[PDB]
Amino acid sequence: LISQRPTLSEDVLTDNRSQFVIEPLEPGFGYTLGNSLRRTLLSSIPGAAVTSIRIDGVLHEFTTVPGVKEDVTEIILNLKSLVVSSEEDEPVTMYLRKQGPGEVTAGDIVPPAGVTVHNPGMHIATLNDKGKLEVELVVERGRGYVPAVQNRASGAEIGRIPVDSIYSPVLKVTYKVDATRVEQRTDFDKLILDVETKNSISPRDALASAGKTLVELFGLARELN
Amino acid sequence: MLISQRPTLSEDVLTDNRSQFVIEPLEPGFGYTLGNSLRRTLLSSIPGAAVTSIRIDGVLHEFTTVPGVKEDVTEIILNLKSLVVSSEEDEPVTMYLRKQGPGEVTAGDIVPPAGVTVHNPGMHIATLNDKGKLEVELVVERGRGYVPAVQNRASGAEIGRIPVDSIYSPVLKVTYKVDATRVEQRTDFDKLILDVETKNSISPRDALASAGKTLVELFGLARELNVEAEGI
Amino acid sequence: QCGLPKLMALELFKPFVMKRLVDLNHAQNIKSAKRMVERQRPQVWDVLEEVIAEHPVLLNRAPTLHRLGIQAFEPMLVEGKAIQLHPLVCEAFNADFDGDQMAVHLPLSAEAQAEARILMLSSNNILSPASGRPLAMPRLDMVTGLYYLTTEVPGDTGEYQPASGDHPETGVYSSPAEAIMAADRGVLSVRAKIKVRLTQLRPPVEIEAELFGHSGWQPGDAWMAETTLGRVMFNELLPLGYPFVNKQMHKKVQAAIINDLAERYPMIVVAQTVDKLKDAGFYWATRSGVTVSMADVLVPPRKKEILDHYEERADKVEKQFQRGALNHDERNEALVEIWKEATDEVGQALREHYPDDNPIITIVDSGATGNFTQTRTLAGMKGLVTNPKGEFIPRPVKSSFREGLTVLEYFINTHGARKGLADTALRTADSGYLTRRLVDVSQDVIVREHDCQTERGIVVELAERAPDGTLIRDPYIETSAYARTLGTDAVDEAGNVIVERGQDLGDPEIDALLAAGITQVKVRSVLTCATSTGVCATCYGRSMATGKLVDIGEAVGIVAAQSIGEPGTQLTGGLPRVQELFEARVPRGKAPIADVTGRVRLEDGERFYKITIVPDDGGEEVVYDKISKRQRLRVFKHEDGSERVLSDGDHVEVGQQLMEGSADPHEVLRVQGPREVQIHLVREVQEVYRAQGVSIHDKHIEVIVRQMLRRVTIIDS
Amino acid sequence: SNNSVPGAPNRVSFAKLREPLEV
Amino acid sequence: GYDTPLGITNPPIDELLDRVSSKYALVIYAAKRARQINDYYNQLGEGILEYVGPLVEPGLQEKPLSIALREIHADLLEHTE
Amino acid sequence: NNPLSGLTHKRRLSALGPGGLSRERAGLEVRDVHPSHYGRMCPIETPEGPNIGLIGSLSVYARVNPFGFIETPYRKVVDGVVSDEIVYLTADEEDRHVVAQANSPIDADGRFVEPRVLVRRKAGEVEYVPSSEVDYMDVSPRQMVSVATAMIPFLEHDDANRALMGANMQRQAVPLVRSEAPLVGTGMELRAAIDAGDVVVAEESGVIEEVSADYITVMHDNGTRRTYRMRKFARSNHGTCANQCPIVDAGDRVEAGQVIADGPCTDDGEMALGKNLLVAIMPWEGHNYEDAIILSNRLVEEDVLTSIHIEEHEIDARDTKLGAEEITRDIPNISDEVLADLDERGIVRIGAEVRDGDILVGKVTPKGETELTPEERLLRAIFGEKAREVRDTSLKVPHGESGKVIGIRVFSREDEDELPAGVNELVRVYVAQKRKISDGDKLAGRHGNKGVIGKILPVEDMPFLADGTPVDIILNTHGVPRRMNIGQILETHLGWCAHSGWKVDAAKGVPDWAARLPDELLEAQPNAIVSTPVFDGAQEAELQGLLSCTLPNRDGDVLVDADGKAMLFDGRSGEPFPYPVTVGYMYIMKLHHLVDDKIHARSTGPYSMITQQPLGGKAQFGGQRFGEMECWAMQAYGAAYTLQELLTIKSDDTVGRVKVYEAIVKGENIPEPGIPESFKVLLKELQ
Amino acid sequence: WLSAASFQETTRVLTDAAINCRSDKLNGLKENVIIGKLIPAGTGINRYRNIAVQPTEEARAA
RNA sequence: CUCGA
Ligand SMILES: [Zn+2]
Repeated sequence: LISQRPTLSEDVLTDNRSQFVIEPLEPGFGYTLGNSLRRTLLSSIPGAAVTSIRIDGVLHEFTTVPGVKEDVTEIILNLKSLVVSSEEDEPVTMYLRKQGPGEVTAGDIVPPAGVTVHNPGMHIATLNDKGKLEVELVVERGRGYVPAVQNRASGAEIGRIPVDSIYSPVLKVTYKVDATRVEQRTDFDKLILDVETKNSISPRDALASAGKTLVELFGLARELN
Repeated sequence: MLISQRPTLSEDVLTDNRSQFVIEPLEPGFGYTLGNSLRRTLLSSIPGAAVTSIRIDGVLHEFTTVPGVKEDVTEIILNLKSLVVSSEEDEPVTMYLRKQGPGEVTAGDIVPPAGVTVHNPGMHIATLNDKGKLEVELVVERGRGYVPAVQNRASGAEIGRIPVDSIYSPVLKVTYKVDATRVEQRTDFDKLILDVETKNSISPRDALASAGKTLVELFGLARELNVEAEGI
Repeated sequence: QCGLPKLMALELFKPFVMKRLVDLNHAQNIKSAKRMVERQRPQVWDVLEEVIAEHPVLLNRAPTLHRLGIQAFEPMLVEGKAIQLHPLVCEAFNADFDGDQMAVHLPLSAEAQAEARILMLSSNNILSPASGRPLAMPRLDMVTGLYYLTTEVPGDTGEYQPASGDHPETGVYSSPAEAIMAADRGVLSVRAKIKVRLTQLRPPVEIEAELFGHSGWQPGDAWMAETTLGRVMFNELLPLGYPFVNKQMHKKVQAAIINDLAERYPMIVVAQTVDKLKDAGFYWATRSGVTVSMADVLVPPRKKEILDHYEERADKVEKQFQRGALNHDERNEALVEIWKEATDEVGQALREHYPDDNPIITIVDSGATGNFTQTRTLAGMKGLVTNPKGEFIPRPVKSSFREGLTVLEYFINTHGARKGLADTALRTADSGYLTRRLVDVSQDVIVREHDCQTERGIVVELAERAPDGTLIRDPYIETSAYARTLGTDAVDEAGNVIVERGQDLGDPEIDALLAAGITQVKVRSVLTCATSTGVCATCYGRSMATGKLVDIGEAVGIVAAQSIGEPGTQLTGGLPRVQELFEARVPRGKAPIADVTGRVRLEDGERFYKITIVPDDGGEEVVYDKISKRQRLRVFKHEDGSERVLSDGDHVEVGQQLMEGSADPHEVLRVQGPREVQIHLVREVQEVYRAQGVSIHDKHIEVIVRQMLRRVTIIDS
Repeated sequence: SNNSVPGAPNRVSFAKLREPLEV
Repeated sequence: GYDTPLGITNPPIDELLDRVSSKYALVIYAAKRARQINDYYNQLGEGILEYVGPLVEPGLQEKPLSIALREIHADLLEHTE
Repeated sequence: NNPLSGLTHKRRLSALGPGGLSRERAGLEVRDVHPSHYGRMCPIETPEGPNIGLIGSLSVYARVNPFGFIETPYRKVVDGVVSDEIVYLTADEEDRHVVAQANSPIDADGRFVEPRVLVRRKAGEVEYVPSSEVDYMDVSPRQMVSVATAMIPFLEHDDANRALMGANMQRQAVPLVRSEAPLVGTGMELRAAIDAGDVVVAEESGVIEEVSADYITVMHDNGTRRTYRMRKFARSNHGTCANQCPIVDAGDRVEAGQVIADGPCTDDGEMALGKNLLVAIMPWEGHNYEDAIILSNRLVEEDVLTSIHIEEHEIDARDTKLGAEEITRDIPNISDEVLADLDERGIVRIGAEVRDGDILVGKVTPKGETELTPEERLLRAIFGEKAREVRDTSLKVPHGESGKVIGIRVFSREDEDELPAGVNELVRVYVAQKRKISDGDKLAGRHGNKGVIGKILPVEDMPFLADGTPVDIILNTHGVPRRMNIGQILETHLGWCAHSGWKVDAAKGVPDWAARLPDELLEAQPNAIVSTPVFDGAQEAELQGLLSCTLPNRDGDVLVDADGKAMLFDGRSGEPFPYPVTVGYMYIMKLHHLVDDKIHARSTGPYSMITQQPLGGKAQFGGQRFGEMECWAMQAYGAAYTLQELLTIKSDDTVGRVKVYEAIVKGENIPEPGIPESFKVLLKELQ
Repeated sequence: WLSAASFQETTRVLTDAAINCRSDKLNGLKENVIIGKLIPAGTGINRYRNIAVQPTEEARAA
């Protein structure tokens, strides 16, 4: 019973889901490795989201736009589903102008250089003959979840409508292990990590970011006193 | 992402082979993520050496009592299991322990073949009765963690050899808890506390450094996939 | 400790924050410092942490029934807007977490902070001042969690196996750390019986004697034990040097340990030990698999057979009512006893059918929460429900809540449910009214003297003698004998005295008199304390909260009043009986008494009842007149037969109860004296509280009766 | 089906008893 | 023979009840000495006849109640009932 | 609070008032349930405070005759035969007959299956009786309960105590931003929402001509057009958000009496008092200790339990003795930075976010010269600011309020607006806050299972299922078998079966547990909606059978067992939990008992002019009352100085409280308490 | 009479108090609570109240 | 008046 260095090999299921098998691991070790990766994936994977918006005809969330079926609050809730990635890592502005009739989707948004919309078919609003929607969208880049930044804390003036930003690009992470409990000289655990993302990044890119996160973090125990 | 700086490691030395380590401050909630991982890495992934099986002369089909000594069979197995030993050879190594006459046996009264080292020569093993003699053979192997005695059934020859639980791991008991520490204004940041009690084979410092090296390599398997960005 | 919101602390410590904002030069003057706190400038959150440092606060939850309704804590700045309360003080406040609110009060002066730090701190008030038993103990999830790991499971994996064949003994570990590594890999179970060599736990005093005995066990010495790994982990929590306990940790077992820890070990050890029990209990309650599902609600197997047998007997009593052989008032009482016997057979059919692994049984049988009568209503049957009249309905609710009540079954159930909630408001009103009456009558009773020196006391029934021999422990030891102090040396048959006069009756010092054969002690009482205004400390005894002699100046009168008024929420005798006693009313029972000892002259008829007594010495016959509706109490006649129904010729003593009921305490005074009528009032009140599951020490009841007999009337000027 | 009178969503009822009179 | 007292439980409430006759007497002992320490910190810059300073070494920004409670534990004070 | 609370309030029956009875003149007999209340007044829905029994809710099918008595419908039984003929009977009319229970076994023709059936008789007698004796029978099982009581699924499995709290707390639900209809329902939610009057129903059949967030236009068949205007972000009586949203689109044929738009707590026309949450029944590290609740942070990130609240603030400019109060931006000794959110009139502008203490309306009142403090007149001289004869009386945001200004309403006597005599201007400012679920907010279910939020862990900390989906709420197990509310357990089971779906084995016939179930129930799709009518609905035999045939997930694996439990993983360590845990979906409601309102603290502030004691109530910025019982607790401890401190310098000591505040800001010691001003008043009253 | 007038029958106690012209010695818990004195119990009794604290002559250099 | 423990 001696060491064999563990191996990690990737298996793909869809364009935004991949399974990762890591073997061989010590008995009882697979569950804790799968957790530490799931914990880091669901929280500390970099991504971009919309910080604040600005609709011309409105001054706060609690109002309506003429001709559109959804109120500003419901429009913002639909915009919370938007998935976006940015190369700038600095505040940058998206724009959206659409005249009714017809439906405004995420594809109707014109993103600046660096950022891009990953689901152009998401419903945003329904416009009739009298409906006109003109929206600015500030997109920053962070990680995890940050609530809407206050207007007293920011320099944003009255017209700006802050929104909650969900920066995490991973959607669902789980794991299972297969323990080799046959009473013999050789026992080992095989971890099967399952990662699903939101088309912003591929699953192996997310696991790589969690890999560099934990390599950097566990490197604190290696330095002596 | 964003920078997360100032995580430090401090050590408080309780005994020479038991220390407390504090990782402070960690982001919420990384204290629990690398908490159970550091413990299981210490307890199950550090190479060490321990006794695999023993064989007592005069004990064949009984295993109830050894004549000439006060301790019975299982009591001998217990204080033999706690014998701390280190080896430079990966393959199994057989040692012999023999002493006659009334007196006391110790782990220093053992004769160690070249490459192995007994770190607790003063450990009591058995009390020798008047005109008492004790011969016993020990099997030392390298390994990691804790392996039950049942899996060592094949290591023993069909001649009065008994397998024992192998405490390969150099650390004995590790516990961890997570508290809270405020760096600036928010109090959500975690503080991890590790309490490791180890044998005299290595100090708690090197045991933690060994677990850190193996873990950086472990998550290095995932880091090598893309080498993307992430705040330090 | 307690967690209070940051926004609360800023306004609560506002002037102190303004003081430090102007000291550290975050603000120019105190005026702008006020504007900084009102505007909540980011510097105040760093400053506020310095301010609240070791500055205690007072937490309060109304109704403030007893003194533990307000306790002091160390504030800890927490985010959010809710107050974070410790789980162990939940019993003292009677605080559940279903929307409750608490008040916070900040002591300003140095004396006020010191009173909170020493007198009102939650860690310095673990015991109930009313009974002396702990309150900050594992109570709900914690007791279940400890009950989990301290369970011995036979077929559990990793168990011990005797040496047989070629393999030696299986399941003996050299160190508890090895047993931990075994359970980590998955070989050993935390609840499996094994043999472990222990090196940092004192063995039981039974086996410590045979191993060492001459010298106490030493930290480092080894010994073998036949416990489970969890039982070892449990014993690690209690302090080093405490005798190992290999029992299954029921709530009664944990309360007994903590009570012994409060008697022997100091306060700070008890507070830190129960904090360990709290953390450990919650950890293993999380991993005890305690869960409620429809599958875990097991229904009685003979549910149909049992109800059909009693539907048969109910149909026969209904047919015995069709022919007119049973009165209408008797048919209801006949069916009531049929369904009362039916609900007992369904409850017994559930106790044996339910395994001990089922979480619903593990919750009730571990002392966590809930009765088995709740589990019977849960799975078996609701039983006889009460209508707004009071008597039980002649038809029971046969369906269980797992099965589903019918429309009419639910409708008749709401009758008793609504009036049960309705009268609870009136019963609490009369309870709090009696409470504030008891407060004003004993508000000025203070301990002003150390010892009034009066050798007077009273005899306490330490134990009851058995006819065959040996002794039987009296049920009134806890409330009438423990925590007392002696006023007369206890003498057995030998000339040696077991316990000196003036010694606080501890737990072993009661077994010293128990094993000595003596069954009666004369103890100092607050009744006999001859002091001008207050009472002396030696006659009071052990302060139940402090576990030691009461300090001079402690308002024992208000503590006694709260101790009686707090449980008054739950009564039926009952609550009006308690008011009949404390107000010195001519009772409803109006039982007669023997004014003179002598011979009984029973002249009973049917039109009425008249009884005379020939005085045993001189005097003349004393004639009474009583209604035949009462019945005579079985008086302990001189024949030593307690069940001697009072017939003519019995030898009754002076002041002996004749017929059953409640003797007029006004007349008890003018017969036996003030000393005896005080004893009558004490244990008569105690009978009403004992008959409800409430243990109040007789000390507190005696403090009230001392104030009822402080005045005398004037016959001649 | 439950309440197929105004055009509401189709909620499926575990109904063994018919409703003779509507609310 | 106990774990290290953390926070407001230090000094231990058990050892403090030894240098004093009762719970109520320790309150007045600590409070009146805490007022002496507080008057020293507020009359250190002005005036003579300033009250006796802290007998033990104080911690940074330590409350005078905690300083007085430690020197009561350290047997540096007297009393008069 | 919600549409249900309004509908219940309109159907309330109160014994109190003129001509009825006084609260002091009402014994335990007027309040308890009477056998004549069957089908007329609900025996469950009633407050548990001092008004118990005195306030009832009218039963569902009940009605009032022109005499004043309450009639309830019954099915006339001719000759032991159930007839569809229905007649309303009064109370004494009901006593002149005997009626059979609603759940009586009945032949398809109408004859009773058993000769002896459970029958109610005069004076509250329940007994079996021949089938040829039944004169009438009940219409529906829920005939005796109120509308809110009829909305509790599996009500027959809950005791009357927790059932009362369940119906009383359903009226306390808060309208959320978005609303979800419950998976486990009773059918009553539809009619309760429509009859409440907070939705928008089409009067006449037609097609949708134009639909907007502002209004809906319907083109009728005859040719006329009717336009319904939506009530958007309107403040209710209790500060909740009344917001209507259109449902139909452009060109949708809609029948008469159909919901074309629904308001607060409504989803597709049904009462949506809460959300469907994934629940696990297990203790979790003590954070859910006796009735405490642990929540997933997902409910915060996704606004699941986020609600809109609106507060009304008002101030007026009057004519005073020395001039007239004027609303102006010019406020003495205030920077241009605080006044930055104000327009040129001194009013906060629409859309500006305001914290507590921010100025909403800038009003100044002229104060006389003879009313000045000696220090204030010196302070006025040492700053050279003449002509400041006015003081600040502006409308500021109260403590604990924060949100966006959504509307302003100005009324001016100058502009023909009729104000009360002596007023020159009136301004109302509407502030709306977006309240996410917070620690301590009071949640509750439909079975009287209530509790405050004890801890909101991160989504990764939550115990998650086999496929990584974390649970939303962790309910403690200990607070389940005490309360006798097994309905929450049965709702959790049926809640999961609705979430996943089921398929009964059709081969070899219909199984023996699903023989009573309708054919519509044999197959279900994920996220299906179901009804469990009160005293009818799902039985445990069918619920046990549904758990055995739960639909698999997208991967094809069945997460929950036939027992209803599932294997969970500890998100904090990674090791799976040692035993399976009951996991399903439960309908949780956000009650109007939030810490954002219920938190309060006070250093100093206003004092009652007469008694010189601190004010009462949070709105008046008052202090807590250290009552009579609390003083007994101080004396029992022996804490004399704390008691003297509470009753003197911290309360009604006029000079002591000021010198204490000075002693704190100076760093000095706390001075000696004086004489209470309240005791001075007592003496002057005895005189 | 002050401890009684705050308990029950306020008018009945105040009438007999002014007729008998009773003078109340303010030495009681309920009375001192009303007037604001230290209650004569616990830390309020003269044994613990009037107490002088002085440092022992052993003092530090500074 | 209505509700919360
Ligand atoms: Zn005495």
